[PDB]
Order: sequence, then structure tokens, then C-alpha cells
Amino acid sequence: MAHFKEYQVIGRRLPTESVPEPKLFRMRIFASNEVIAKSRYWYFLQKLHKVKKASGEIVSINQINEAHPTKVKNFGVWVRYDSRSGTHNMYKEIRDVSRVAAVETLYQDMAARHRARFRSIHILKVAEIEKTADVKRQYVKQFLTKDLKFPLPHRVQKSTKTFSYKRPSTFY
Amino acid sequence: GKSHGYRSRTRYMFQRDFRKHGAVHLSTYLKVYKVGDIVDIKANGSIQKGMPHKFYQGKTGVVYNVTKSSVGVIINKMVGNRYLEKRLNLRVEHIKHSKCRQEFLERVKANAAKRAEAKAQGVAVQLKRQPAQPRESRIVSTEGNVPQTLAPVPYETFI
Amino acid sequence: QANNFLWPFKLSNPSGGWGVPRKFKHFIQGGSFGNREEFINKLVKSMN
Amino acid sequence: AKSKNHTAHNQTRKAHRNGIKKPKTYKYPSLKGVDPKFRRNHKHALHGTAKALAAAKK
Amino acid sequence: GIDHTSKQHKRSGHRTAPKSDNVYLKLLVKLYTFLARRTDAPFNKVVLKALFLSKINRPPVSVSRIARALKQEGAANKTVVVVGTVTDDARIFEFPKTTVAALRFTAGARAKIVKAGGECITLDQLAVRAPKGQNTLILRGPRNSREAVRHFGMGPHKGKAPRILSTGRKFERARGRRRSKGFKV
RNA sequence: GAAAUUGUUGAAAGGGAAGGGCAUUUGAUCAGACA
RNA sequence: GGAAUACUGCCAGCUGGGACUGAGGACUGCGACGUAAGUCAAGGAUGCUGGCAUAAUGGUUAUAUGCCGCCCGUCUUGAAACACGGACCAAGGAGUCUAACGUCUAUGCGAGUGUUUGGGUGUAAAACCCAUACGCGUAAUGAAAGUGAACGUAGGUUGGGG
RNA sequence: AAAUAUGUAAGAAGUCCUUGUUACUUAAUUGAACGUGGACAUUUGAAUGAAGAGCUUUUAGUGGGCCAUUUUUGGUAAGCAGAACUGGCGAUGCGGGAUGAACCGAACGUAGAGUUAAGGUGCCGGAAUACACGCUCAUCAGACACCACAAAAGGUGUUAG
RNA sequence: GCCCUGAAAAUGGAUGGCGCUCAAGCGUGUUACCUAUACUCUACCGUCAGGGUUGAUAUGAUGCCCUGACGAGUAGGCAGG
RNA sequence: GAGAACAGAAAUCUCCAGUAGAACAAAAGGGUAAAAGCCCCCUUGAUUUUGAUUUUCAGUGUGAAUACAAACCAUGAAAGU
RNA sequence: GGUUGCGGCCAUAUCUACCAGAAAGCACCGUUUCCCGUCCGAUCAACUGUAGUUAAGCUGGUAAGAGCCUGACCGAGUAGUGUAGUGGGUGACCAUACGCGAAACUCAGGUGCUGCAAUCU
Ligand SMILES: [Mg+2]
Ligand SMILES: [Mg+2]
Ligand SMILES: [Mg+2]
Ligand SMILES: [Mg+2]
Ligand SMILES: [Mg+2]
Ligand SMILES: [Mg+2]
Ligand SMILES: [Mg+2]
Ligand SMILES: [Mg+2]
Ligand SMILES: [Mg+2]
Ligand SMILES: [Mg+2]
Ligand SMILES: [Mg+2]
Ligand SMILES: [Mg+2]
Ligand SMILES: [Mg+2]
Ligand SMILES: [Mg+2]
Ligand SMILES: [Mg+2]
Ligand SMILES: [Mg+2]
Ligand SMILES: [Mg+2]
Ligand SMILES: [Mg+2]
Ligand SMILES: [Mg+2]
Ligand SMILES: [Mg+2]
Ligand SMILES: [Mg+2]
Ligand SMILES: [Mg+2]
Ligand SMILES: [Mg+2]
Ligand SMILES: [Mg+2]
Ligand SMILES: [Mg+2]
Ligand SMILES: [Mg+2]
Ligand SMILES: [Mg+2]
Ligand SMILES: [Mg+2]
Ligand SMILES: [Mg+2]
Ligand SMILES: [Mg+2]
Ligand SMILES: [Mg+2]
Ligand SMILES: [Mg+2]
Ligand SMILES: [Mg+2]
Ligand SMILES: [Mg+2]
Ligand SMILES: [Mg+2]
Ligand SMILES: [Mg+2]
Ligand SMILES: [Mg+2]
Ligand SMILES: [Mg+2]
Ligand SMILES: [Mg+2]
Ligand SMILES: [Mg+2]
Ligand SMILES: [Mg+2]
Ligand SMILES: [Mg+2]
Ligand SMILES: [Mg+2]
Ligand SMILES: [Mg+2]
Ligand SMILES: [Mg+2]
Ligand SMILES: [Mg+2]
Ligand SMILES: [Mg+2]
Ligand SMILES: [Mg+2]
Ligand SMILES: [Mg+2]
Ligand SMILES: [Mg+2]
Ligand SMILES: [Mg+2]
Ligand SMILES: [Mg+2]
Ligand SMILES: [Mg+2]
Ligand SMILES: [Mg+2]
Ligand SMILES: [Mg+2]
Ligand SMILES: [Mg+2]
Ligand SMILES: [Mg+2]
Ligand SMILES: [Mg+2]
Ligand SMILES: [Mg+2]
Ligand SMILES: [Mg+2]
Ligand SMILES: [Mg+2]
Ligand SMILES: [Mg+2]
Ligand SMILES: [Mg+2]
Ligand SMILES: [Mg+2]
Ligand SMILES: [Mg+2]
Ligand SMILES: [Mg+2]
Ligand SMILES: [Mg+2]
Ligand SMILES: [Mg+2]
Ligand SMILES: [Mg+2]
Ligand SMILES: [Mg+2]
Repeated sequence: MAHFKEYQVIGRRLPTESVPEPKLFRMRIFASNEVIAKSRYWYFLQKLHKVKKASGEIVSINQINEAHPTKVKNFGVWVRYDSRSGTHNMYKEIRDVSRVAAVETLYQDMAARHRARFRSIHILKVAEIEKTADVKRQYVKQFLTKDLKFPLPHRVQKSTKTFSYKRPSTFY
Repeated sequence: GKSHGYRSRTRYMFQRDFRKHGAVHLSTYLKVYKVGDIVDIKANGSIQKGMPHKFYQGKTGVVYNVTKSSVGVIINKMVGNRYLEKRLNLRVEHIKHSKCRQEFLERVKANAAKRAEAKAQGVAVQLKRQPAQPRESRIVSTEGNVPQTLAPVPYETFI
Repeated sequence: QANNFLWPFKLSNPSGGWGVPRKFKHFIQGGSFGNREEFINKLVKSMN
Repeated sequence: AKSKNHTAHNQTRKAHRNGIKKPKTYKYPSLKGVDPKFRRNHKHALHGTAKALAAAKK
Repeated sequence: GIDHTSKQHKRSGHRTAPKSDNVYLKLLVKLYTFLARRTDAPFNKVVLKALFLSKINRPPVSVSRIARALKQEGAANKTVVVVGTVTDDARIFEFPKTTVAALRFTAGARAKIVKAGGECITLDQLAVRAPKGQNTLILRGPRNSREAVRHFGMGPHKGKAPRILSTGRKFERARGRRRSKGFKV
């Protein structure tokens, strides 16, 4: 759906005389803007509670920024999604530098591997994996080995003119 | 071939309401109609004399005549691109006083009052109705009510 | 009375464009129609 | 040689050009079809009160 | 495009000149549009339009319909105005004085009016005596007395008179006009 | 003494039709306006 | 603990490059700047300079080049149609006149109106004039014999331009 | 027992006080209907809109229709036959879908400048052989709505779960 | 999920064609860019509407002057030529 | 259902239960319980006059129907019908 | 408060099984000359209110009673549905966006209210 911000969203059903001060519920929501974010909120509250937007109210909406945006983190990611013929729960692991970055590559991944558009996905949880070795998926374990190094073979430089007088070299 | 008699297609319309068959209660006959009164029209299937045609079921018109066992109701019916005036002879069993008017009569009688209550005092009234307005600001407290965080829930089968 | 006084505003097409591939779905689905709340100001300025 | 049998297609377009004219409304509508016994009396009632006004202009 | 809410290029519907070619008519109109553009008197605006009207929309006014109007309370010294022709009426025996301004007076009409020592005035003479139509009573004649309108709205139960040439028993008086012959109207 | 249609002369174009629209190059041709 | 920055938004903040237009034709308005005199970008371009004065610009035409362009007429839901007519060109070639009519309009006269069967007259099919009738209208309604339009300021009520 | 659709009402032709007329009606000057006289003006009784509203005459063409989304009958089905509501085509060019009556965009006076729609931007062809993460290797790969088709089933190909 | 098998028709032949394989393919995201008789501003035509203007001593009063909006079209109607 | 000679699955007699599971010419739908069904009593309103109205509609006709007016009657203690 | 006569709403009033009911009322109840109706004085009619009785009618209370009535974020914002896309999918169908929104279910609470008139420890 885009480049994500993450939002705390807080709502409640409207007050009534016999029930002033209804309970107040919160969701974290990944969206490109607060309009999609409040929308998503109402979308999930209605899967959980007797409410809808006409009888509820948004109390607060705030963007949550990453605590340590230049610290590499190992994310565990938990998703529900629909396929062409059923619906399915999934656990993935994503290594990045923010929840927000991490969720972008998730949708990308879900679109690429499983052909799941944004409508078909529910993020259930995004959590930082504190101890390496609770890291489960090998496509990440791979990047945790000590003194890790790797070359980038077959370098291909972008030409800026249509003709060239050399004959390139993919050295690196 | 086709069939289109008078009471055609009216099986459920003129039907009688669950556990409400039999004699009509006497209040239906004690009610009183005057020319000008506004009435709703709905057929009592157990009262074959003086029945509205089904076109007029659900319809609301004005009394123009009062007769021994009936009232004459004028309904405006639209045919082609125009309305024509229609006059109905209905027995009192197929009619009731419409409340389509009380909110008005009740509002008038009230509107006079707060106008007196103003004038006599020194005006500042404002007595047209107004649509739902949007909500004003408000401050919701957290005390006793910290926000509960919910997330979406996994797929599951039960069956 | 004030608002009716104003002839409807005739605007141009947005100068830097609509920001979306397809206009006719809701703002919330990467379209242009509906309540986009305060994001209207960016659109209308681009159009005015 | 068969042909279409029936359709309302386009009929409400036609009715809306000149428009669906609302019923049109009069102060004093006709007493058409009103109880004759009533009307007979109403006729003398009115006659009576007219007299009593032209009188009051003696 | 515009989703038009009403017909484009629509003419107002009202005459704007008369259809007539008569110089003298056109002169009166020259006079009265001036008066109408510069006096804010409503009388002049009404008179301007009436000058444009076709013959049907200006039935004759009879001199007896004039005598009636002067019988209104406080109206006897008013100068009656008729934007049309004024006709005579032997049915009134006693006709009052006054001043009538009109487009045409038939021979017998100006006679009757003049014999009572009243006065026939043309519309321009009226303009000069009453630039704002002061003290003026405009009369129009019966438009829907015409024979044509007899036949407007013909149809069952409408009571409106056949377009017919010969009349008599045996012209359009049988099946459809009486209970014993098919039905009645 | 028109047109269809034809001969000659002159000019031009022509890789499975021709003719047409918007635009300009090139050739030919020409009105106007300067004072 | 104290800052910076990003992001979003605001300024009746300043300022550079480029393109198209220049309608109007005395003055008159709303303003701006000045202590003032005056000035101005304020109800639509002016200032300065050069070239040509002619096929230079422009029109027309033929051709070339880019892109685009299916035979018209017809009936049809749908025709470029593997539906019909049409090789070509001139010339001819189809809602008319009359009797009686409806609506609308113009004109004359108006409770009337209509001279033109006819007569008179003539510069002779014209123009000019006219007596008696007649036709339509001024009464309706009945199958008919028949009868035949004011209780009232020719009525009351509501709207009604003037 | 919905949703969509649907009747009526939201005032001066209104509301209140006084008490006249009749052959109707009441046991009854009781009522009913129509009135006289009196009291309250634009926050006078929701919103939005209103190149005004009403009304009259007369006359053309037409009376083969067809299509799309949705509802929907008959039929195995049909580019089949038949209804419902709207929107279109017919009667209509223009930009897109290469092509095409009906789809998408958008409805047309003669022109300049600008910006867009739907649809595009390797070359044809105006416009990034742009950026970014994956997936896919086909000895008949695949490539954009309407739309110019493919199914059960099966793979120790590869991917993620 | 993508790919592969399952997958047979008649003139030679069609993701529109060329051709394309870390795509010029499939899913998804982000910018920029191209261009409709549409939208914005302007001129000019015409149509409709609302204003102004008889005061002579010069020339169109059906005129002149200001202002606003609008313009598709078969059958068909009317209008000005 | 439970009961009574001949008498049996079915004859006729009784009590209990019974919202209609019956019946109301006829198709089917609606309606109906001190009834609209069943039994009895009195009857001719299935009559006279001429309008208005609803369905079908052109708001023509015809069929059928509704509610009044003006008669004359039927029935019932009566309201009424 | 009871009760009766006339009622309005017509089950919170109905149904099943028990029990309690003072005073008045109502009831059951005695009778067959008279009006009247029956196969039958059972019903219907009359007569007494005397001779008898709360057994029944009636009224009320009981019951993890059947029914009915009311409520709730009980189920369920579910099913269904109006509007949107050159959304997914061979298709059957299905997600999503802006709205409207049930029924069953589950649980809780209840079991006649009341008008006119007369009468009553
Ligand atoms: Mg049928
Ligand atoms: Mg009957
Ligand atoms: Mg910009
Ligand atoms: Mg820019
Ligand atoms: Mg740009
Ligand atoms: Mg696109
Ligand atoms: Mg702009
Ligand atoms: Mg046939
Ligand atoms: Mg067919
Ligand atoms: Mg047909
Ligand atoms: Mg007449
Ligand atoms: Mg010769
Ligand atoms: Mg050419
Ligand atoms: Mg050229
Ligand atoms: Mg200029
Ligand atoms: Mg100029
Ligand atoms: Mg020259
Ligand atoms: Mg030169
Ligand atoms: Mg040449
Ligand atoms: Mg081409
Ligand atoms: Mg043909
Ligand atoms: Mg055909
Ligand atoms: Mg053709
Ligand atoms: Mg063909
Ligand atoms: Mg043929
Ligand atoms: Mg041929
Ligand atoms: Mg010719
Ligand atoms: Mg002579
Ligand atoms: Mg001669
Ligand atoms: Mg003679
Ligand atoms: Mg006669
Ligand atoms: Mg006689
Ligand atoms: Mg009156
Ligand atoms: Mg509505
Ligand atoms: Mg409506
Ligand atoms: Mg307005
Ligand atoms: Mg207006
Ligand atoms: Mg017509
Ligand atoms: Mg016609
Ligand atoms: Mg016809
Ligand atoms: Mg035909
Ligand atoms: Mg469509
Ligand atoms: Mg056609
Ligand atoms: Mg079109
Ligand atoms: Mg090519
Ligand atoms: Mg290019
Ligand atoms: Mg699809
Ligand atoms: Mg295609
Ligand atoms: Mg696999
Ligand atoms: Mg291919
Ligand atoms: Mg391509
Ligand atoms: Mg892509
Ligand atoms: Mg770029
Ligand atoms: Mg243009
Ligand atoms: Mg413009
Ligand atoms: Mg046109
Ligand atoms: Mg039946
Ligand atoms: Mg009974
Ligand atoms: Mg009979
Ligand atoms: Mg007929
Ligand atoms: Mg009939
Ligand atoms: Mg006792
Ligand atoms: Mg006896
Ligand atoms: Mg006994
Ligand atoms: Mg008894
Ligand atoms: Mg007891
Ligand atoms: Mg009892
Ligand atoms: Mg219970
Ligand atoms: Mg839906
Ligand atoms: Mg779809």
C-alpha cells in the first residue's frame, strides 16, 4: 500500500448517559498516512467488537517512531493471509533497521512469493528477537555468523553514454 | 394466460397478522373522523366490504367525506408523468388516524409557548429545527481507563 | 447566503498531477475520491 | 416473425422531461361526491349566513 | 462539458415588439418604452406589454363593461384605459361622463361616450395627461369568450363541444351521447 | 459553341490503385501596403 | 541533560531562467508612494534600435515529407461490407392546385359583418359606385309538440396586475 | 425479518379566543360544515439548490430497437430467446483498448498557452533500456480489464509456509 | 506461488509487430515523464439573457453601448439567409 | 381417547379432549368459532330512481365492485343488517 | 384492597398440577301454578330467596413447570445488502473501500395493567 509509518490509534464507542466513559482500545497500525490508518483501525475493531465508526470515535492518533533507527534488528513477523483457495497463518523473519522498514519488505515478500495483495494480509505481530538462537529461519541465521564477509562478484557499472570505447570489466 | 383480477397478488398483503385473527376490537369503531383529517390506509382482510384496492395499501390521504359506515379519502396517484386525484370509499376498518402530523401539531403548540416565553421575557428564541451538528471537542480521561491494545487474530477452524 | 454568493470555483487540473495511477477508487485504496481530510489542501492548491 | 413484447425501458426518462408535475392544490376543493344530505343542508346554512351579513350591512 | 440543468439558448417566450407593422402602433411603443425605462411607474410597464399583444389577447371592451367599472367604490372619476378597441352596447341606457383612453373607439362607442359629455383620448394623449398613469383604471376584455375555446380540451366527460359543421338531431348525438346508445360520453 | 471524351504542345509526379485532412520545404504565380 | 536534523504545514518573505498573450482607445473607478510637489507596476503595452521596402513577409498552386483518411446514396439493431442503385457528361426530373376545414397571426369594421349573383359606371376583363335579399354571428334546449335566460350593485368566497 | 426501493407531513390555505347560519344532526343551541370579530410576522418553523414559476393551443417524427454492470425466467448451451432498474449505442465525433456501434476516459463553435483523464514511456512511437524487494528458465515460457478460453488430476523442478 | 505434464485440425502467421530472460516476463512498492475536441486563462464567431441610451444640430431604435453564461446531433420542428 | 345387546375396520347411544387440524357449489389464495361453519324460524333488498367512486384506463367503453342520496319492503325485543 | 355489572388493551390475561380464600358479592342450589322451550324443566322460561353449600365456578398463591411478554457490546458488526475499481480467480466464486444491518442462539427479568358505576370487615 506504500511507504509505511506506524501509528498508535485509539478509539472508543461513543459515550452514552448510562455508560459515559466507554472502555478505550488501541491498535498499532502500519499505514502510509493517518487516513488509511484510522480506516484500518475501524476495520479491525469491527472484527473484534460490537462497534463501527458511526457509533465510535477516534480518541487519538500518533505516529510511533523507531527507538533505535540505526541499530540492526532481527524481526520475528507473524501474518494471517488469504490465498486463492483458503486462508493461512505464517511466521517470517526479517532483518532490518526499523519495524517500519521491516513491514515494507514483508508486504513485498508476501506479494512476490504468495501473490498476496495488501487487502489479503493481517499483520498479527512484529517483535524484535532479542537473543540470536531464538532466530529460527536460516535465511537470516546465515547473516549472524562471526566475522562475516562476502564479496560481490560480477560487478556491472551503469553506462552513461550509449557507446563505449573500452569493453567493460566486471572486476571488483 | 395472464391473470389480473382485483385482489390479484395480495396473498400476504391482506393476510391477518400472526395470532391476530377474528373480531376487530371495538376501538376501531369508536374512533371518529372529520373532513380534513389525515389517514393511513391498510386493508383488514376479514372485512371484505369497503376494502381499498391494493394500490392504496401503505398509502396516506385526507378525508373529504364522512358517511354512515365510512369515510371518503382522497389519494393522489401518479399515472404517466402527472398525478390524478383519486377518491376512495373506505369503511372505517381499513383506515387509521395518521401520526404523520403529531410531530407537527405537537411542535406548533410547543413553538407558540417558547415564543411567548421569549417575547414576554425579552426575546432571543431560535425555533427552527436543526440537523445533527458535528461533535464539539472533549477531553477523554485515562483514569480507570488505560487503553487496551488489541491485535488481529490468527486463522482457526472450529468444526 | 455567503457561500451561495460564491460562484462555484472553476479549478484547473492538478499541476503536478494526481499522485495516483487511477483516480476512480477511494483515497484509501490509492485512488482519489472520497474524504482525504486535510490532504485536500495539497490537491486544491495544485489545482488553483 | 416475432418481436419484443414489452419493456419499461426509457419510460421514466420520458416522464421526467416535462417532469412528474406535483398534484396541484386548491383552497376550496370540489364537494364532488360529498353526502347529498349534508350538501343540501350546507346549501341552506350558507344562504342563511349570507343573509345575516348583507343584513349587517343594512 | 456541463451537466446542464435546463435547456440552453431558450428564448424568454414573451413578445418584445408587437408583431404588427403599423407605424402609429410602433410610435406609441416608442413612447411607452421610453416612459417605462424612465418613470418607475408600473402602469407604463403594463401598457408597454399590452401594446405588443395579438388581437386575441386583447378582446374588445364594451362601453357597458366600462360603466360597471366606474361603479366601483371611489372609481367614478378615474380615467379608464383600454389597450385595444372599445365597442358600443345598446344594453345600457344610462352611460356616465368620464374619460376613456384607448387604441380604437368604434363609431357608436365614441358617440355614446361623447353624447354623455365624456371624452375619447388616444394613448399618447393619455401619456401627456398622466405620465405615471395617475388616476387610471385599466380594463381588459373577456379572453375566454372566444368561440375557439369552446372546443379546447375536448374528451370524454369534459363537456366541451365538438368541432362540428352542421348541427342538429342526427349530428353527433347518438352512440356515446346517451345512455340508450352504447354509452354516454 | 459548355461538359463528358480526344490530339498535339508545355510543366510535373509515379517500387501492387488514385483522390483527401493538418503542417511546412521547394518551384511556379500573384494581391496589398509602403512613400 | 541539551541541541541539531528529517518529515508535514504556514508567510499579505526575497529572488533567477523560459514560454504564450497585449483585447481596449480622451478623461471618469478602487488604490499605492510621498511632508509636499508630484509619482506609480492602480478599470487590457509601451519605450528604444535596426533590417527590407520588396515576392522579403503573405495568398494561391503543383510536388515532396510526417502523421492521419475504407465509396457514396439507401433500408437497417448493425454497412467499407462477401447487401441494393450508380461506367461517364449535359439537359429534363418529385408535396402541387382546387373545394371545405382546425390552430395561430396581420388587417378592416364591430353587435355586427360580407361592394364584385346582379345593377350603375368606365381611360373597358381593371379602377370607381350601389338597391333588395342571402350567409355567418347576435339563444338556448328537447326525439318532439314546445318552452326560452337578473332574488341580488348581474351574487358570495379565495387569489389577483394595475 | 432486512438493505435498496416506497405513501404522507415539516404552517398565513397556519395556530388560538369570542360566538352567528341550517331544512343536516343531538336528549339538548348539542354537534357538523361554512362564517363574522379579535391576538401573534419572517429563525413563520429542517437541509441543499433554483439562467424563475405557472398556464394554453396546436402540430412533426416515432410506434422493428439493440448493448453493458446488477437482479432474473426458459434452455446442456449459444454472439440464443424472454423480463427488472439504471446507464449507453441507435442519433456521436474526440483520447485509450493495435483492430472493433455498445467497454475505459471524455461528449464537440474558430484558435493560442498551460495542465490532465483513461492508457502508456526498449525500438516501431511522443514518454525513465528509471528506482526497489522477490519470483520464474519452459526441446511448443510469459506478457494486462470487457477479450478473443482451458479442467480434473500429477511433478524428488524451484520457492516460501 | 511461478514453472512443467495433462494440452489433437486443417493456406503461412501473430503478447499489434520487432524482439526480450538479475526482462522489454509474473506480484508489489516509489518517483519522474508523454498526451484528448476534457479542465484552467485569453482572443474572435454566433446564441440566449440582464442592463444603458430619443436630446437636438448627421448617417442604421429591427439600431448603438455595457455585462454574464452557453455551443454534440439522425428523424423531426422553427428561424435568418 | 375411553365407554354401551345383536354390532364386526365401518350402523346407533355417551362422556372427555380438541385454534379449526373442518365446513363455506367450483380453481387457488385470503377470510371466518356465542361465525362466515351446522340446525331451525320468518322472508324476497336478486326490488324501484338516477348520479358519484375503485380496478383494467385513454384516466374511453365493457365486466365486476365500493360508499352515499331518494323510495318501498324483509327481518329482529332492539342496535342494526 | 375484595367483589359485582358494563368495559378498553386482548396470554405479563393462556395451559398443566397442587393449595389457600374472611366479609359482601357472585355461584352452585330448591320449585313447576303462571309466560316460555324441550326426546329430557340438563339447557332455555318462570316462581322462591325460602330449604342447602364453598365441592365446583370465581379470585389468588405455589412450580430450577409448558407458552407468552421484555431486555442485553449473548450471538454478531455475523448473515444479507446499497454504492466503487482496467480488484483476485480458468471458473465456481472471493477479498477489499464508503455505508446500512438481521434472524436463530445464549443469558437475565417478568407473568395482566387499567376506566365507569354500585357494594363490602
Ligand atoms: Mg399468472
Ligand atoms: Mg357482497
Ligand atoms: Mg508545482
Ligand atoms: Mg515539479
Ligand atoms: Mg509536468
Ligand atoms: Mg494504468
Ligand atoms: Mg494551476
Ligand atoms: Mg409478425
Ligand atoms: Mg428475435
Ligand atoms: Mg413492437
Ligand atoms: Mg355565445
Ligand atoms: Mg459554330
Ligand atoms: Mg492537394
Ligand atoms: Mg498546403
Ligand atoms: Mg492594444
Ligand atoms: Mg488595442
Ligand atoms: Mg508587389
Ligand atoms: Mg529582398
Ligand atoms: Mg504543374
Ligand atoms: Mg491509415
Ligand atoms: Mg435500401
Ligand atoms: Mg438484417
Ligand atoms: Mg452506407
Ligand atoms: Mg462481409
Ligand atoms: Mg431492396
Ligand atoms: Mg450494380
Ligand atoms: Mg438541371
Ligand atoms: Mg374612369
Ligand atoms: Mg371588356
Ligand atoms: Mg332591385
Ligand atoms: Mg327549436
Ligand atoms: Mg304543453
Ligand atoms: Mg362561503
Ligand atoms: Mg423518499
Ligand atoms: Mg420520492
Ligand atoms: Mg439559493
Ligand atoms: Mg432567477
Ligand atoms: Mg404530438
Ligand atoms: Mg404523435
Ligand atoms: Mg402515432
Ligand atoms: Mg415500422
Ligand atoms: Mg454502460
Ligand atoms: Mg433507425
Ligand atoms: Mg459517445
Ligand atoms: Mg513496426
Ligand atoms: Mg521515444
Ligand atoms: Mg479479472
Ligand atoms: Mg486487444
Ligand atoms: Mg510446487
Ligand atoms: Mg505470445
Ligand atoms: Mg510491447
Ligand atoms: Mg513490474
Ligand atoms: Mg527519471
Ligand atoms: Mg479547442
Ligand atoms: Mg472558456
Ligand atoms: Mg448544433
Ligand atoms: Mg376457498
Ligand atoms: Mg356472537
Ligand atoms: Mg336478479
Ligand atoms: Mg369506446
Ligand atoms: Mg362499465
Ligand atoms: Mg359467604
Ligand atoms: Mg307444564
Ligand atoms: Mg333446575
Ligand atoms: Mg332460566
Ligand atoms: Mg375450596
Ligand atoms: Mg363468574
Ligand atoms: Mg416458564
Ligand atoms: Mg454488496
Ligand atoms: Mg468486478
